[PDB]
Amino acid sequence: TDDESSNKCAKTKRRENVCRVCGNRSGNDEYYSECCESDYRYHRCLDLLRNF
Repeated sequence: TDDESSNKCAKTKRRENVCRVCGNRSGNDEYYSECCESDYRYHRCLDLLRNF
């Protein structure tokens, strides 16, 4: 059993998808890692995925 201390993207599938989709939507391979960052960014990425 792992914790968020490892990777929030591994704590849930949606989290991993939000990061992958975020990079594609914005068109930046870097954005992918952004979502994996503190929730501060994770929530910011969801804004774009709002129109999923």
